[PDB]
Amino acid sequence: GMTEYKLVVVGACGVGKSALTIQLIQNHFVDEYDPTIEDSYRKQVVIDGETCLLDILDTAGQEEYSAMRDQYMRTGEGFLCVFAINNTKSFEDIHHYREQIKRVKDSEDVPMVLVGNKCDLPSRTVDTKQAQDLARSYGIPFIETSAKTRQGVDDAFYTLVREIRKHKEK
Ligand SMILES: Nc1nc2c(ncn2[C@@H]2O[C@H](COP(=O)(O)OP(=O)(O)O)[C@@H](O)[C@H]2O)c(=O)[nH]1
Ligand SMILES: c1ccc2c(Cn3ccnc3)c[nH]c2c1
Ligand SMILES: [Mg+2]
Repeated sequence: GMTEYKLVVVGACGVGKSALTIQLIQNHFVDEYDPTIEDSYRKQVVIDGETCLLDILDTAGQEEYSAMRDQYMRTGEGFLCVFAINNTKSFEDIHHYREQIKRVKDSEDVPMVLVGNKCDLPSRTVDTKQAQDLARSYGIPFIETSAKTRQGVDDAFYTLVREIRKHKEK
């Protein structure tokens, strides 16, 4: 089979994980999607000439059993860590997601991309500089996105695939 990249989208409730995923898969903005639904989605794409499958888990937070969270973190190859640029708490929550994924995977080398979503809004509490400072400390890419306009969406997901490829070559 063609290569499949297992991607996981994490971040506080309300940041736009479902809207980003639906824009990536369906190329539509869905402005209302039940915050409590967690599901996977698939898309066959071409990234840098490689025909591959993106198998994306759109997370929704706590699970019935914490073993389910640990399972998807171990299964996932790369993580989109999403905050919203007008929600400081969602940005502070990135520290928890970064820690938890490394902790579960028991790894100091986990492919991740920091995503600052809702960049179409002038209303902002997290400046680009502050998010760049955090991504610099993690040694990962940072991309500002808008699930509404689709700005940065393919970049965020395709960059994560490229980070997974760099990890595999070691
Ligand atoms: N303006 C704007 N609103 C967005 C964007 N992405 C998501 N939203 C809105 O943010 C809210 C939460 O989005 P949702 O995808 O449910 O977030 P989730 O809880 O992380 O899955 C909804 O009201 C969406 O319409 C975006 O890029 N721009
Ligand atoms: C990454 C990590 C895990 C999954 C699953 C499995 N899964 C878990 C909950 N719902 C579905 C499918 N695609 C994935 C991509
Ligand atoms: Mg959601």
